[PDB]
Amino acid sequence: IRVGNNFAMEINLNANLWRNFLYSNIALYLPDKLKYSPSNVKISDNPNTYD
Amino acid sequence: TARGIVTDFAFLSPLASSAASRSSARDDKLTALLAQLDSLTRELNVVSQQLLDLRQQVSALKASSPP
Repeated sequence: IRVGNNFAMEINLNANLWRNFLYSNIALYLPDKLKYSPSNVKISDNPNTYD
Repeated sequence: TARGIVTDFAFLSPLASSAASRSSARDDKLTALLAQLDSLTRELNVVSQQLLDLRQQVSALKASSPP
């Protein structure tokens, strides 16, 4: 028998959805100067490639 | 206005900073030396051309007064 309330976890939903939408559809399109280069991963030296 | 935060993963990557420093040094060398050498070569060419013309005139003047 459980004594007291049941174990549970919390998460804000609307905030998460809005954050996903905003991050994708804006952040992934900022000018490259604000973007950086990752770490320990090879990346094309040509800036115009998809990579 | 002021706009720069791009140094984020530059701080996160010492090798990137070292490569940027080497690139800056190479750019300094290339730009400064090439500009100086080009200006000097231009000046030397102009002076040499004028000097040759003056030498020709002096030779003519020497030839035109046969003491």
